[PDB]
Amino acid sequence: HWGYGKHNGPEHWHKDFPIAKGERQSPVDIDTHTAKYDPSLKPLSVSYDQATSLRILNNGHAFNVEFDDSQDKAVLKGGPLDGTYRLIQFHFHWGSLDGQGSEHTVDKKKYAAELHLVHWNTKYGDFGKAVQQPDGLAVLGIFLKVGSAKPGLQKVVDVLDSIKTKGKSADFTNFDPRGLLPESLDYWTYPGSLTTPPLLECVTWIVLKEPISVSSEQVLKFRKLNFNGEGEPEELMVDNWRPAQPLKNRQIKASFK
Ligand SMILES: CC(C)(C)OC(=O)NCCCCOc1ccc(S(N)(=O)=O)cc1
Ligand SMILES: [Zn+2]
Repeated sequence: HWGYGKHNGPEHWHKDFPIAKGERQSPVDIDTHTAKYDPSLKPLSVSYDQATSLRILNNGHAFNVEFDDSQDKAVLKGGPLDGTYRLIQFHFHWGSLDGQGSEHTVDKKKYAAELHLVHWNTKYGDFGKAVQQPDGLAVLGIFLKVGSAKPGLQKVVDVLDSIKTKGKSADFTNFDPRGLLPESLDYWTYPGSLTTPPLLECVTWIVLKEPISVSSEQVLKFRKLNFNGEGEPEELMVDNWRPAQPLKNRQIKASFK
């Protein structure tokens, strides 16, 4: 099955998921000089004060922190979005080295990791329905660079030892995702896709301009996770990112001058 290795990685995904060569695939390179300021954009509304985290899971491709999305508890609105998008999970992509790891790039620069907060459009009832719609998801993307530690990330880092291998999960309640946000909500936005199979073209991407900084110790603990299940040969979970895809007939819009 699909992965990030030499024999099942991004270059192979099109064989099972032909949409991999589609017209609105993600991630992309964000060329800052060609992104256009769009005064018609509204401010982002991030309302996470009643977020209810449930669990953290190693799914063999990344680790997901899952939320109760059966009510409007943590929602994204405004910006390019019409309607209300509910937070369902967040996860990261990261590298084996500090100079790679992000999926989006900025003027071809790669960051050490990238955070994806995944939301679905409540007009579609559930996540499974939403991924089948062109405007079904909104993913908030946040770059990570290595520098000072991110205090709000440490509770995630501390539990990773309990979910080392594929299939392992742990209780993870009362986590506040607001502690993962940068100061500024300035963003770029464009229409795209899931960056993993099934690569569905259902995502409005909102990528924040300002990265958060994490410590080398924090990202080193990401790199100790395993792709494999317990009792299988150990393969470190690193470089779980898809490279930039052709922009084709798309324009990136910026919320800022
Ligand atoms: C039957 C099946 C599984 C083919 O249909 C599904 O319902 N697809 C479910 C979608 C699961 C993928 O979840 C994500 C993958 C990647 C991202 S990312 N890296 O773009 O933010 C988000 C969700
Ligand atoms: Zn992702």
